[PDB]
This record gives sequence, structure tokens and C-alpha cells, in this order.
Amino acid sequence: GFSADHSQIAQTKDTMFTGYLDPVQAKDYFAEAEKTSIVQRVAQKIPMG
Amino acid sequence: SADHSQIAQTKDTMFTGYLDPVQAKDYFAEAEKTSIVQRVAQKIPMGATGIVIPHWTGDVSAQWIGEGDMKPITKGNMTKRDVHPAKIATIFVASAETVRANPANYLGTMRTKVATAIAMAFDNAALHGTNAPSAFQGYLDQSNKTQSISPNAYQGLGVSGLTKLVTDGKKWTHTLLDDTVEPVLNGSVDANGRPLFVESTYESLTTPFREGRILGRPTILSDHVAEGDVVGYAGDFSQIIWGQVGGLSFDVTDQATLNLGSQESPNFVSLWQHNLVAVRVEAEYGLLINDVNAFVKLTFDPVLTTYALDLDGASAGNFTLSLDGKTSANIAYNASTATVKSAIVAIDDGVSADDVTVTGSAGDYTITVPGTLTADFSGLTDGEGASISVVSVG
Amino acid sequence: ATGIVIPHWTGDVSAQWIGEGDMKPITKGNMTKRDVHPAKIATIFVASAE
Amino acid sequence: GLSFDVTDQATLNLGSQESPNFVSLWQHNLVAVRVEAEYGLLINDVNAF
Amino acid sequence: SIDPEKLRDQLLDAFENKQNELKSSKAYYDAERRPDAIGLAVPLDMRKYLAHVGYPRTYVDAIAERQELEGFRIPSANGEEPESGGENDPASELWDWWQANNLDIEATLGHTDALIYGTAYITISMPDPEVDFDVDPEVPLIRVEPPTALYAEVDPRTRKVLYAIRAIYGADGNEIVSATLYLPDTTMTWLRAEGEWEAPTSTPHGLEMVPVIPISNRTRLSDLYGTSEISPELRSVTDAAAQILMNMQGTANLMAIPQRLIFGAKPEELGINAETGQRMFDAYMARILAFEGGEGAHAEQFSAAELRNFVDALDALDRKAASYSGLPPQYLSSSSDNPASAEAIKAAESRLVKKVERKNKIFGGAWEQAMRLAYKMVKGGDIPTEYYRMETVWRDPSTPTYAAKADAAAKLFANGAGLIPRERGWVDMGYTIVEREQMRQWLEQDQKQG
Amino acid sequence: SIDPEKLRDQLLDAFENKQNELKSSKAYYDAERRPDAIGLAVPLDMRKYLAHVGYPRTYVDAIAERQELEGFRIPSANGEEPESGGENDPASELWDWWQANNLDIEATLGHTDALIYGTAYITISMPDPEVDFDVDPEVPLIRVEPPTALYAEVDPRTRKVLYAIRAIYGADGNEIVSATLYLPDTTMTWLRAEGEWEAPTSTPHGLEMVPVIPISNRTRLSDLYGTSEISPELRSVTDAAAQILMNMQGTANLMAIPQRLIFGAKPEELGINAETGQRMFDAYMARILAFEGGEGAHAEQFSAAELRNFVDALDALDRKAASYSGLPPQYLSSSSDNPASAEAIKAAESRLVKKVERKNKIFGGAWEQAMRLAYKMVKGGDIPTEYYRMETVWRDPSTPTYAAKADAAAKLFANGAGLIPRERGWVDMGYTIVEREQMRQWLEQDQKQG
Repeated sequence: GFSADHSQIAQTKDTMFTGYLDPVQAKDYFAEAEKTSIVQRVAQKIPMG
Repeated sequence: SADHSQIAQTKDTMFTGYLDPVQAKDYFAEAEKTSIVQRVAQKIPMGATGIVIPHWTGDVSAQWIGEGDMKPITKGNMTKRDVHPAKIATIFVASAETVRANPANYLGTMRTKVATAIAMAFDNAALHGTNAPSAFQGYLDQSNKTQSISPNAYQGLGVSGLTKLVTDGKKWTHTLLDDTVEPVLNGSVDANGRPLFVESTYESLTTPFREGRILGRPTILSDHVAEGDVVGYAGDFSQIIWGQVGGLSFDVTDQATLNLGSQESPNFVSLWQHNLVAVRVEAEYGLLINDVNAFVKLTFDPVLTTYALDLDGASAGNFTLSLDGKTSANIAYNASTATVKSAIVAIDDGVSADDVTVTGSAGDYTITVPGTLTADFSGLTDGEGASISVVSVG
Repeated sequence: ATGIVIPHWTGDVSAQWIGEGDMKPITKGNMTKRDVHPAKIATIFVASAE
Repeated sequence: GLSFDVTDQATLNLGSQESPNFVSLWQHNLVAVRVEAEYGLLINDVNAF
Repeated sequence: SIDPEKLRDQLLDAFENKQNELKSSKAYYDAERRPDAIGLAVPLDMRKYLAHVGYPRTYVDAIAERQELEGFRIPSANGEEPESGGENDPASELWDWWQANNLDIEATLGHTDALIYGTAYITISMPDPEVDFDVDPEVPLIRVEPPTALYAEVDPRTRKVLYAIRAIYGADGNEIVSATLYLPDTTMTWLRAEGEWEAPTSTPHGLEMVPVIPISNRTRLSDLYGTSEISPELRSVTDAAAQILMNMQGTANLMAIPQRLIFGAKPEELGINAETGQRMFDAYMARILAFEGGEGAHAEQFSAAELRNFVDALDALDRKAASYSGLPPQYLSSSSDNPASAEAIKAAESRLVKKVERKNKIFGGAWEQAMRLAYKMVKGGDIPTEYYRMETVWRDPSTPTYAAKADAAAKLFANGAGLIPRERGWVDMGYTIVEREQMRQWLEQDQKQG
Repeated sequence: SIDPEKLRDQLLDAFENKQNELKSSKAYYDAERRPDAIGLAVPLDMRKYLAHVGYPRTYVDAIAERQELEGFRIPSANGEEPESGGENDPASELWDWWQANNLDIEATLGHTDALIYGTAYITISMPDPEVDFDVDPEVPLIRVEPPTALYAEVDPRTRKVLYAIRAIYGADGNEIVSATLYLPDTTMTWLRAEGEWEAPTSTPHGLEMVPVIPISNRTRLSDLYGTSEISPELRSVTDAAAQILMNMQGTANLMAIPQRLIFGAKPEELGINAETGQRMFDAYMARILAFEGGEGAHAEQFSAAELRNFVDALDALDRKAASYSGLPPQYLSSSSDNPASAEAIKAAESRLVKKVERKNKIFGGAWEQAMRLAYKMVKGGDIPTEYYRMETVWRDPSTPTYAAKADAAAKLFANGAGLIPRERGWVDMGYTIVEREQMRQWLEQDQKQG
């Protein structure tokens, strides 16, 4: 290929373009769900004061 | 032009002349291959800059308290990882008269064959990691877990394999098999010698090979997922994301100049000077596997696993090693090579000095063992880059 | 009666991953052809005109 | 007028005549813009200033 | 019974198998490179300069460019009069579907493929508004398909179609983007067909017959699958003429100039330099070469080749291209002198006209059939018996001469006292089955004035 | 969904790639340099003297000059109301837009490009009020765009456009100065040049489908995309004739004159100047030259080359150019014939007329589709279903035999007693729709006057 700051050819890796070409934010495609209580499901909910 | 030159297409030995007896089909043409990964992983919208995936990581917390007992403070915390594309590309070149005649539709044939070669490169770069680019993060074969299936596939996939997958808190969602798996699903009999997976007169195809389910999980079939001892996979295929910045471009010229040699020993040919025509082909792909330990590799019986241990040049303290969650003593960062083998067979399990092997030196050991191996660097004073990894076929 | 000829593909067409501005590789296809010819089976039987 | 050609077809040297380091624009992925103009000038009498 | 996945396999083999039978006949109409056309005298480096010949295109166009459907003539069950009911008559029902499908454009293309490849297929269907069928949705959607995109199995006992596949290649690679199977009972379509990993869409139809009909160029009763109109004799003279042109094209470069020679030269005295092998003469016209000569030195020429020898052989092939095709000889320029009269026009056109009337009879037999299926599909029920007797009606293939027929038809009709009724005079002047309705309205309006 | 920035970056590569097809055809119609046209026999220093051949331009112009649209016919729901030809009717409503766009000028150009390159694109929009124009702001602004400036992706299954791009180079062809992408439900344009694009202007348009209609030149249904009229036979005869012309030309500079030699004369006795290799002498009439006969010296000469040995081969290729193109032979070979009579014109013109009449069908099938789409754009709502039966009406391509037509039409009409109504008499004389509407008012004034 070519050097990172090659003197003849401009390239996207060149220091000159830093802060342009920033990678786009996205959804967390690996987000796991909020784990809900099991105890509140199995056990009988009494009124309490 | 040089006739039958290795780069250029031209009227040479490859063509009969298009006489009437030439059959309209190669009656023995096998149907063209296609990507597996592009039909099982999440396709994510992606651009040339690449993308950032954020993730949560806080120990957000709350405590029981007494009457009037003043309340505690807590934290969220957040992190990110970036993902980038890589190009795959090629050129093919033909005499202008070959482009004119298009013998046997060679130009159309090439334009499909390159597209298939690119699709197959994307599969193998993701499955087996063979010649994978720097930008891809992880490949399936890099997993730390293996299960053999060959004597009885049900006990293999549904029971033994599932045990070592759920014990890490990972989960089973799909299974992906090579067509060479057919004769180990066929048979897989009960003790009375009836097969599992097929109905009481054996006329039907075998249930998973219908693309049917196994214990609720779908089965994906392939003619090319196998390599080495590996014949398939099972895991959480939601952990794979992939992207493609643009479709296969095709770009065409008589006017340009190529090099037929390597870069440092070039042989420049002007396409116009020799009246050749060239076609450029390229596409950009991206891939990420969230972690490679979410998959169990499937094999026939006697499989054995090789790991490479890398302390990043760390200089005081201890690591320790584990098989199947059983844990050895502390081992010095510079311990003499037979010490590692001694510390492994000192596990409370049936591993022994005839099965286990090791090679290398201080902080560069290669370990071979009949199971799931993991390492802990908590005893090491400057282990700030310390790591372990799974070795390929060769 | 002239027979037939059947082509078959044989080329290992391929591509490489490249960095920005790297030299692209070059590749070529391949084929072969095979020929088939027929043959005759025959017999005679003979009878008196009566 | 001031002329701009845009091309990726040609070959460039990336060094001097005795060390040319030739590169194909097309086999690599370099796009080159070539700029040319032509001028002529005459001063009839340089002592007149 | 039969298996629809197995037919999806089996038909695509038969369709692919068919393509090489068409491939040769295409090359003659496209005028592509053919080995037999190559002029054997031409040197191998010049053999790149091919010399294509236009007879097959000229002949197939000079038929297909000269037939147009005017309409249909379904007879009434009682009181037969096609002038009587207009938009209420069944002959107009059929014609509306001909206009609305643009068949007056697509038929004149489909007939060219039916002549080049010997067959092409009419296909009948109902339009689906879940798809971009921008047409009147109460009209049966009728298409014509070339044999480069459709194959139909024919029962040789009955000429009925048994089943058929239509296949669509993509832009590239001959990848089969989509395939459609037509059965006696149903139609099925697979929407990404390069190994058919898509699931079948399906649509039943009421017809007891497959909704596809072969137009086919029958040369003979024995000719049961139809045959290319570009006959072996017309191919043979096309290739034979190509060799003469290519041999002449070489001759005009290599041999048309007499080669000059001098014998008894001493190259050193002529000043022929050894390393270049050449002396630089001056070619200005008036100058005389004085050569030092002697020892029997003398000058002489090889002759030119006389290109008349080839040109006087091309003219015989211009005549046999006329003889074997039946074109008017001036269409090939095999002679240039025009037919001067409305009679000499008919004499020259005679063979071509009777050949087009013959094609119109046979291609009429496809549309006279297909309109029954279109009717039986869209109107449902069963065919009203009269439709089995319908004629197609075609424009006269003759070159239109007006001023000759005008003085004839005027003298026949004799201001209403004459030998024939008005509406026959309109047929003989050649006004079309629809234009005669436009007139039959204007006639009533003029009769309110005088 | 799919990204429009992806699509404009993709479709620009397809549009730019496509030009390598078109440059080959352009080279014939423009008569630019081809390597195959160069005659081999001329010396290398003479190869700069090109000599081009006009057959491709003459064949394309001989069609494109004759295609003229008179108007549109739409059935009026004539099963209830045949009355038509006046204010508010649909034939005028569409003919209004045709004139208001001057498509009677630009369609002649559009048809020319459709014959040269094989396709051209009709393009439809409402006018921008934001831009000062020469336009009626109520009329749908309909334009024709050439294949050197527009590319449209077509579905081979349905024959329908998926999307298209119209892209314009600067004064230098070296960069794009703007591009417009058309999608089935919206349009967008990036207005600044290719090196500096800004955010696009965009609009919806409520249509089901892309507002680009392809005019395409076709010979077969098997032509899934259109093809040039400059077919490879006519290319071959064009390039073949170019070589004969060039070899003839070189022969006339080098060989058409005898070459004069003397053998045996000693240069020093002739008085040849040794410094320059020649002696000049006064060459006027009847001056007898005399020589001392050393070595038995004598004259001899090489003959001229006879230029007729090329010219009576050019007079073969002119007959092939006539035969393959189907022009009247009189357009090629001067005094091969000249027609004396009305029927002699109808003979000579027959192939050309009938070919133009067929191209009027295939292009009519684009315009009838474009006007129906433009109606759906400007009126909104949906098509009144009779518009699916719309017909384009075109001039007769014949040279007008007006004296013969006038004498015939009178004998047909017979002062109102005759065989035809007045209105068909006017149609047989060939008066256009608008010119017949003028006459329908002048006739009323004349009948009012008496």
C-alpha cells in the first residue's frame, strides 16, 4: 500500500482528515432485556400496611 | 499477444469453436454455491466510515436500610466498540475480440463466478477465519468449546453439547450443519436399533435435513460449512452482526494500464496498446461477533484442543489455569515448561500425562488438552495485557 | 451420428482482501470439453419365401 | 481556459526519472486530477518602466 | 399424477437444451460472426476484417413488416350483419382487448420472432392489483413471449400443449431470476429462481387447457413444431456471398495495384542502403528514372487482379438471393429499373404477396384460438358455439395504390345505380373493419345535409 | 428501505459504464475515425488522409425525417357518445400539452437518438414556479432525454423501470455538474457539481411508478432492450467502402500516371549532378531528346494503374448499401434509375415507407404510455379507462402524389352523390386532425354564404 501520511497521495487514514469520517452511532444490537422478578410472579401478593 | 498467457483471455486451447454438436448445457454442471453467514447473522445498515456499537456496564445498585438510616450513592457506567469495513476485490482481463464474441458466454460466466468467489470468501473469513482481514472482529472457529456428536447425535447436540453451552450463561438458538452430517443423523439409533429423527417406515427424509427443528431450534444446512475436524456449529446466532457498504461494483476499460507482475517486479501492460479489455470487481464487508465463546463447535468423536497463552511480556507474579471450571494452584509467570503440564494434570479430573501436552517457554506456552481450557491473571502484578487464544488448523 | 461435445468448468476464480490503495489481484477462468460418439447394434434373420 | 482532467486510467511515476516507482492508477485505487493552462506574454520594451 | 417441483426441474432442462437450436438462426438475422462466411483467400492477419451480408434480415423483415390484423369476424347465430350492433357485437369485444393490450404493436414484434425462431408463444392471464399491472383490470392480460424465454411441451397426438415454463434471466450470468410454470390446472411462479430458494406463489384457473398458445411457422403438414423462415438455401447463399465480399476486400488491398519489378540491379549502385533495405525515390509525376543498367537489366510488372472477376460473380448471387426468397428483384437491387405501372407493381410484388397471405392464414390460426381462451377465462362459463367459426381478418399485403382503385370502385358503384352496394365498395377501396364504422356514422350525418 | 445516496453513487457508475457501448455507434453516425475504415495499401505517411462514408447518416436521417405525429385518437366511450372533434374532448386535451412543450420539434430529435443509440427517454414533471421559464405553468412539462444523459434500470420480468438517473456533464465532459434520481414515489436532485454536492432538492409526485418512459428501437420481443439501426451489415459496408475510397485516393497520388525509365545510360554522360542526383531540362512540347547509346541503352515504362479497377468495385458496394439499408436505389447509385410515374415512385419508395410505418408503431407505443402517465400526474386521481385504448396517429411516410390523390378523391365523392362521406374524402387527401378542424369551420362559412 502506502505510508499513513504519504506525501503524494491523499488517503482516508491521513492525519489531515481526523475528526471528519467519524464512525456513526448505532443501536446496541446486543442489548439483553431487563431481568424481571420471579418471586413477585410465583408468590401470592397480600395487602400490607 | 502471447496465446494462453496466464492473465489474459484470448482465442486459445480453452475454446472448441462453436460447432453444432456443442451441448447447450454442461449436463454435469453442479449448481452454484452461496453464502451461509449472510442468511443467519443480523444484517446491519452500514456506511464507509464504519459504525459504533454502545454498551451498558454499570453496577447500578440499592441497599436495604433501617428507619432514618441515611441512604447510599450509586453509579451507571457505559462503553463502546467501533466496527469497520474491509474491501475484497479482483480483476479479470480478455482480448477485445474475446469480449466481442463472448465465447460460451465466458464474460457472463466470469461475472457470476467472481460474485460467488467473493460470497465464499466472506463465509470462510467469518466461519474458519482463513485469510480474514484485519477489520473483522472474531471468527466462529475461534471458540473455546467443542462437542463431538458421531455415535448418537441426540446425546451430542441436545444433552452433552448443551450442558457446556448453558453452564457459561450462553444459550442455544440455532444449529448449522454440513451435508456430510447426514450419515451420523441417519442411524443414531435407540437401543432397539430404530433410528431417531425419522418416521416409522423410513420413507421420509431425516427431520433436521428437511431444515426442520431439533428441540425447538431450527437447523441450517450447508454444502461447505465443514473444515478440518469441524462439521457444524450450535449457539446464539444473535451474537453475529454483519454489513455491506455497497453491492458488487463492476467497472470496465480498454483504456487503462495494468501490472501483470508483483509490485516490486512490475510488468506494465497498457490495455489499449495490446487491445485487451479489463473488468474491476469489488465489494466492502463488515463483521462483528460479540464474543466467540457463544458457539460450540461440532465434530466426530476423538477431538483434542490447542490453546496459545500470551502474558504480553509481564514480569512478576502468577497466573492460574482451569479445565471444566476446576481450578489449579498459582503458577509463576516464568515457570519451566514441564511445570505447566504438571499443574494441568494436578486438576481433580481424569486428564493425564499421556493425553496432555505443552511446548514453548516463560510466558509463550502452547497448551494441548482434551477439553474447555481457561486462564486467570489475577495473581500477576503487571499482567495488564495478559491473554489466552485458540489455535487453528494448518 | 457425428456425436456430441460437452463442456465443463474448471477455473479456480478468486479474490483477496485489500487495504486502502493496495494493488488489486488479477485472475482467469478455465474450462474443459469431452466428446461422445454412438455405436451400432444389429442382427439378421432369414426365411424361405413359403 | 484552465483545464481539469479527472482520470483513474493512467500510470504515474511516484519518483524522479532515474527512480520512477511507477504505479497504475486503476489497479490501485487512485483518482488523479490533472491541471493545465497555456499562457504567452510579450513586453515590447522593458526599458519603458 | 405428477410432481410440480420435479416439473420445475425437468422443464428448465428442456428450455436450456433448446437454446442451441435457436442460436444458429439468430446469428443469421443479427449478422454475427460465422465460420463459414470467412473468405478463405484472405491472409490470417487480415481475416479480422469480416464482411457481413444482409439477405436474411432483408427477407424476414420484408414479410413481418407487411402484415397487420384488422379484426375478427365471429358470425351471428341469427340475422348475420357485422354492420348492425357496433359496440354490442362480440367481434368488437375481441377487438377492444386487442387495442387495450397494445397487441397491434406486440404482435408485429412477436411475428418476427415466430419467423426467426420458427415459433413464439401467446400467453393469457388475469391482472393482479397487488402488482403494478397498469392496465384496465376487467381486460384479460395477454402477452407474447419469445422462445428465448419460454418452452412448451406439445402432445404430438393432438397438437395440444401439455405444460410450459417461462423463464426470466437477470441482467447477467444467465442467472434465472424468476421462473413460471403453466399447468392444465394452475399457474405457479418462483420469485428468486437461481436454485429456486423462494417459495411458490400460485394461482388456479378455470381452463381445462394450459393458458399458452404457440404461434409457429409451419412450412409443411409434417412440420409439427414449426421451423425458421431463414431457409437453408437462403443461409447457403448468404454465407457463399460473404466469402466473395471478403476475398474482394483482401483483393482491393493486396492485388488491385500492379506490382513493379526491376531485374539485374546491383543494390550498391541503386543506392539501396543495407541496414534499412530502402532507396528513397521521389514520386513527382514528370521525372524519368535513369538506371546505370547493362548486363541484361530490365523492368516489368505483375498485373493487378481484375476486381470485375469478383463483381460479375456477386451479381449471380444477387439473382439467386431473389430466386430463393421470392422478393421483388429491385428489393435486392438485382436489377434497378422500376415497374412503371399499377400492373407492373402487381407483377413484381406477386410472390411476396402470396407468401404473406399464406403466413396470415397460419398466424391467424393462433389468434383465432387464443381469443377463445381469453374469452373463456375472463367471461367464465363456456364458449358460445359461434366463436369456433371466427375468422381473423388482415390488411391486404399489397403495396397500396389508391388512384387505380378509385376509378375502379367509382365505376362499379355508379352513384348508387351500380353493380355493388356501398359497403362493398368500401372494402374494395381497402378501408379497415373499424374505419368502415367511422364512415357509417359520418354518412348518416352528411345525409342530414344533402 | 434503500438509501438514495447509495443509489446515486451506484447508478452514476452504471450510467458512466454504459457509454462504452454508445461510443461505438456514435462513431458511425458522426463519421469519426475507425481503425477498420483505414485502407491498408496507402504508405504509412499517407494514413492521415482519412476518407469517410455517409451511408450510416444517410440511412438514419432517411427514417428520422419522415416520422411526424398528427395527434391522438381516444375512443369516446362511443357505446354511449361517439360525438368528438371540438372543445373539451380528450384528443385535444392531450394535443394541447404536445404543442405547449414543442414536442413536434424535440420528438424528431428524440426519434433520431432512439435510432442511433437504440433508446431515448421521455421524462415527465410539473414545471417549477421557482425558476423563470418559457412555459405555460398549467401544462405538464414533458421532455425527451438522450441515452448520453439518462440511464434507467428495467425489470426483465415486467418490462418496467425500477429507478433512473439523469446526469449532466459540464462544458468539459470531465465532471458531472448535476444529477437527478427518479424513484417510483419521489424525485431528488443534487444541484452542485460532482466534486462539491450539496443537500438535494426533492418532491413526491403521487404516481405509482417512475416518471421516465423509454422509447426503444426493437426488431423482436427477444430484444429485451433497444438496438441501433446502424446494424453490423451496414457498418461492414460502410467500413469496406471507406477502404476502397482510401486505396483509390492513394493510387491517384502515386500510380495513376505511367513511370518512365531508361536502362544502360551512364549518369556522367547524361550530365547528372553528383551532388544532387538529377539533371533538370526544358520539357516543352515536341522537343526531341537524344542520347548516346552506350551499353545498348533504351527506354521503357511501367504502366499506370487503372483507377476503374477500384471504381467498378465501389459500384458494387453502393448496391450492397442500397440492398441492406432498403433505401430507394436512387439515393445511392446516381442514374441507376429515375422514376417517370406515380406508381414508379410507389415502387421505389416501398421498403423505406413500410419500414417507417413500422417504426411509427414502436415509438407510438412509448408516446401513448407517456401521455397517459402525464395525465395521471397533472389531473391527479386515476385514468378514465378509455385512455388505455389511446392510439397515436402519424403522417403517411409516402412522398405526396397530390395531383393523383386529388383526381381520385373527386371521382370517389362525385359532388356528394358518390361512394364516400366528405370526412373520409378529407382523410384520404391526408389533411391532419387540426387542418380538418379548420376546414370544418370554413365549410360552415361557405355553406352559410351559399
